Amino acid sequence: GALRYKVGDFEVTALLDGYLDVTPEVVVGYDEAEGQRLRDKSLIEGNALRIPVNAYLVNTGDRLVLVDAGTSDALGPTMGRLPSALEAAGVSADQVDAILITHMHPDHLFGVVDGEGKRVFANAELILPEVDNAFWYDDAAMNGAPEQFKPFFLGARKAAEAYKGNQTLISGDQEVLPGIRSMALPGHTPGHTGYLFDSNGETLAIAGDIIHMTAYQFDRPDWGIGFDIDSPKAVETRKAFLDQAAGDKLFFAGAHIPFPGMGRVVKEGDGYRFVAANWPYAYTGLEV
Amino acid sequence: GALRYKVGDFEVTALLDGYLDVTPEVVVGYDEAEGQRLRDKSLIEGNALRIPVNAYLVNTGDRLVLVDAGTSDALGPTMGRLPSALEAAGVSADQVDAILITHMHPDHLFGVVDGEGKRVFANAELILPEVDNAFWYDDAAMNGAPEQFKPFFLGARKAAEAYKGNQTLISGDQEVLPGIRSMALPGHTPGHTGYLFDSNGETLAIAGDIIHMTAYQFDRPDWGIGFDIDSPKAVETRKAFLDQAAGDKLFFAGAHIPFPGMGRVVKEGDGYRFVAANWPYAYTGLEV
Ligand SMILES: [Zn+2]
Ligand SMILES: [Zn+2]
Ligand SMILES: [Zn+2]
Ligand SMILES: [Zn+2]
Repeated sequence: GALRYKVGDFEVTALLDGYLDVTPEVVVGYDEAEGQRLRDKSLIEGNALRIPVNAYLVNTGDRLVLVDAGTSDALGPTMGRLPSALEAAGVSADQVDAILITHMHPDHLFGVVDGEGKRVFANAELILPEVDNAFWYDDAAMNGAPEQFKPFFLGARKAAEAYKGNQTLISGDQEVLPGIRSMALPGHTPGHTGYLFDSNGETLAIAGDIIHMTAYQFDRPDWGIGFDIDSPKAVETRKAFLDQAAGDKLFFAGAHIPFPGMGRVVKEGDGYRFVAANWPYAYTGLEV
Repeated sequence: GALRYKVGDFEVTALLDGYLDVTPEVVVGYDEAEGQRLRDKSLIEGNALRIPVNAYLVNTGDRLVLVDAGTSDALGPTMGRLPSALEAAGVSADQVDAILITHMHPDHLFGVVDGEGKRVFANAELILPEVDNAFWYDDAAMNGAPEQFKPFFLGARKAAEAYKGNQTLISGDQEVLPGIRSMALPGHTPGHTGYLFDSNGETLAIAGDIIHMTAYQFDRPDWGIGFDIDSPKAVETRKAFLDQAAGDKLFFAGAHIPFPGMGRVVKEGDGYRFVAANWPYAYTGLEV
């Protein structure tokens, strides 16, 4: 679960932290006739979709930066593969210089701490969108939260705090590191943020949880998922993101797009068709 | 360039030998207005398509069988990756017991011998389709071939002769090993052959060069490629194959389908749409 691409002078390695299965009862706006038509289009039997959890290592030439860090053990044994995906890519955890968090959900942030609350990445700066940090640290929010979801707030704080004195809070429109700009993508969480990478005239947008179920939400970008804090907002941000991406032919990556999670969209009627990136033939089998 | 799937009790590993680039002049039946439409559909700029060269390792339980063997060094440094893909899959060349050849073209057969013309797979039986063997050994066919193509005949013969005494010729509808049957797929070469894997009510058809350019030939299965020895017969075989594959939702693999080259088709009009296999998340990620 490690695949390496070139973006100008940057190397981007897709990393598979694992997978989870979701059924229609988490889908906002779901209808069964339409759900079945969409599953039949992808030759999917039954109503479970298997969704990857992806993170991306970017070697900018002078820093090694992770976008998201998977789950650790928080959601069971089907996740937390990120540390061994890193080994596959020839990288140890102690070489990571910075971790850019799209949002502070379990499957993006919890992989930054181990079982003891020890840092997985000893030498990394933890970079958090400050709008998301504020939410997860708000008690009004945490106490108004369905009891089964309170562990998310608590777990998010514990993960962030293992990086006390090595955190940078960022806004949704700022240069973060050379050739990395944040991009506000609010809705899924309040401070959900994508990261735009640019090197030598080439671009990759790492767009976090802009989409969860690619079997449904390219065709029906109006469908949400119950884990969206603000589902109508998330819908507006996805439609805006995909409209832009389609018109610019922007290469993007998504945490829950079938691994490696990278490609482009064509606009089609009132939805989109994803065109997956080709396998990196030359990079792996020539260039280096 | 090694990905592992399960078909019943068989483990099937896709192996990437490398890639090559093709432009419209090799396409039989090509039309520029349609070519550009199909390239726009896949967001391809320019008119070059990069196609993989795939081979497949099948562990049957007690035996390691390759379907095809890549190119070696015979078409330049963009191919010949197979020995290193095998290494990445934790297998060395001396462990391979049998090589089932779909057809004796360079990108399938010549990977069985190194630059000095000695066996790459010291312990393997070379299994050749009898009908294709007959064609490549035909002096009349070799002598009536364009000058640039005569070395394909001579190189086929040398690669086969490296395995003299450890060769088995097979017919186009026979059992090769338990759960593995040959199936004639004539046209691309006279004895071009696919292999059908059947284990515990799961099937995989490894269909060789049934298709070359997936950006065109699923939409336009009536288009051929100049390397088809009889392009009309190749078209007929391809249409019959894809027609059956679509009606039974057969999982199949192709040597030139974007790596890992495995998936299914749905019929749309008198063309087809390819649905690529999911990444093998569970098999390679939930381990004992
Ligand atoms: Zn999320
Ligand atoms: Zn997520
Ligand atoms: Zn061929
Ligand atoms: Zn071929």
